[PDB]
Amino acid sequence: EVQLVQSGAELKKPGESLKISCKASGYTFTNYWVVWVRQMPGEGLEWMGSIHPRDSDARYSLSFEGRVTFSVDKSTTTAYLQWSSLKVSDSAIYYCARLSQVSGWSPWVGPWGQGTLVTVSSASTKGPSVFPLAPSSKSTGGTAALGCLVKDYFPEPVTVSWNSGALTSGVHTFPAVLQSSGLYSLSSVVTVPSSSLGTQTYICNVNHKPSNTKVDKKVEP
Amino acid sequence: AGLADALTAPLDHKDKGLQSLTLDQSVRKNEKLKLAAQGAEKTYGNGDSLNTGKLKNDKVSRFDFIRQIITLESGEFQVYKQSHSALTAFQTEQIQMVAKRQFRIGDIAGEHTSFDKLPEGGRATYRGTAFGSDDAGGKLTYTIDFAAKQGNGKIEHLKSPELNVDLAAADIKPDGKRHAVISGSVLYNQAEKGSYSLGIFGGKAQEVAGSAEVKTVNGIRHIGLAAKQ
Amino acid sequence: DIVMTQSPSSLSASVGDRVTITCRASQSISVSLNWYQQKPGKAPKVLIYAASRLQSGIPSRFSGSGSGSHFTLTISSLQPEDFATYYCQETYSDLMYTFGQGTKVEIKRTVAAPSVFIFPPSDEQLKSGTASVVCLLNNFYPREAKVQWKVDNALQSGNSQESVTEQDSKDSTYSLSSTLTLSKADYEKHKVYACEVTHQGLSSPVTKSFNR
Ligand SMILES: [Cl-]
Repeated sequence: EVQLVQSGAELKKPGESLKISCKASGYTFTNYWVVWVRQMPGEGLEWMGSIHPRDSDARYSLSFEGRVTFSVDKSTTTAYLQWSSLKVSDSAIYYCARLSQVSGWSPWVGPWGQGTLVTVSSASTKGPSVFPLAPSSKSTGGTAALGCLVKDYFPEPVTVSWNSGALTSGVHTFPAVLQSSGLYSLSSVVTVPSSSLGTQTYICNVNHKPSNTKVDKKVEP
Repeated sequence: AGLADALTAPLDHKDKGLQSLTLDQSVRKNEKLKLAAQGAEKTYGNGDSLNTGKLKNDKVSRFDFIRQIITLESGEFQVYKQSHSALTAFQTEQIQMVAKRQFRIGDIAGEHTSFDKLPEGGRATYRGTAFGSDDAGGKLTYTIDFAAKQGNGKIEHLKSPELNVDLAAADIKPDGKRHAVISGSVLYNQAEKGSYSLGIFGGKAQEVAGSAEVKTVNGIRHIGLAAKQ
Repeated sequence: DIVMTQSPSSLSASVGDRVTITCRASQSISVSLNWYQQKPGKAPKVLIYAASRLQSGIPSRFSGSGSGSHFTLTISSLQPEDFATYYCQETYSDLMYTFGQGTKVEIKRTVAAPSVFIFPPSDEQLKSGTASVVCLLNNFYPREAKVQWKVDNALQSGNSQESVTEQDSKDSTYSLSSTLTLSKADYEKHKVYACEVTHQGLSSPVTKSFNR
């Protein structure tokens, strides 16, 4: 299959430089434009520009023309986006994607990389603590709620899965909230049949790449 | 690359064909064409033959050129070579001298397949190159159904996406010399954006070669076409 | 340089409704226009290209029309899974394929009361010196809900934070967590910890609480 796999989430101080990468595979690297798209959380897609791996023809939109540099490594079929001097306002998600086309028709963007979250701030990274949100003992033949509190981390993001991905139905992982301390916190919860509490194992899998923190918490009654 | 060889060595039947191309469109009767590459240089020569035998097949070979009548034009001279066909193109850099860029196909030559000796049935798939100004990376695919005496195809992966057009279904026909030729429309988003013309080459129709004129937002763009099998 | 603008920027419609999003260009772009769908936490996915060409794998309830400077995305029967924001994009120019600002599509459904749960602080967290009390409102509609915290009937203020999920792709509901944050010492000084929920789906307010 065609894949575009971007490097992990990043934390840098304002004024620092940063190179993020986009590994293309499953197709001929030099037959397709590589495209870069910025997206502020909760906002729209922004076309930053593109580069053609065949001869490294790079194009920049007026808003990014001097601040970023596109490059490519053909031997590793990897595209690169590089800032020389970051600003807080550069905090956002950045996508690479292939420019696809059926002959005889206007092109489109896709497949896409999974995106890279870039956080620009002087604050240092901190891994989360993970606490059980244990199911009530006075649970209703009805439904029961349980979850995990993922508390005090920086920067975003954290991922949460349950039972290594086997449990998706009824899962709610809330958007992180910035606490007054300046650290992030978030809960992930799931509602399950209360009859399964005694007999079914529930494990939240927490991952905070930026701090290399990975936790698997078994949540019990 | 053997570019210098092509400029200094005589024709040698042991070389991989197409062994020779007769320059005609590339240099009018009253003009001279000088080609330079890899330290060598040779002047042509309307009717003179270019030693394509020394060049690599299925690649664009490139020379510096000057066209004289007094210099009229200079730039890069491109040659794309197949076994039974070959074509030339001029990337103009200088005209009367001032800087000016233009792209143009020159000769399309080789062993024309007779329209009257085509295979009687079966389908053939041709795969090769589409090359335009500053871009020899295009992939051409073309299919001829010989029972139906029809062909169609597509251009892919040129950097300029509106050149990656559909080469619409077209009839095989005889030209004045009974050569098998195909002239059709170029389609983009189902609109006609120009035209293409292909000649069939080789005794067993092993190849197609020709060109396309494609209308773009920024003007007409000329493309060289060549594919095989 | 070519500017694309969508309308509306936000819309809400019932399942099975006909939904229409319009896209406009600052200049004629013929039919070189794409439509993308983007769901929460995922990259966008192309739905249509060349203004009306349905990508394979995409349901036929999606269709695109128009040309020149005016284009339309139509969803013939809005489905729950169609919650997303939708983008147009011109692919007319010499690369530089700019997007519309996006249109968020939400589902209108009947009011649904939340089911409520309260979670006391774990012993583990208490060890580290802080107490987080979590109250969950599960699968309700509309999004508007009111949570108030009481400790020994003392109304809390200024010490809780709320978070809401995006609309669910199956039942089109929302969920909300309210986290009351207290020092360990303050937490150990009180007995009755209560979460009181007010929501249109509830005829009268619902309270969940515990002792410790
Ligand atoms: Cl944009």
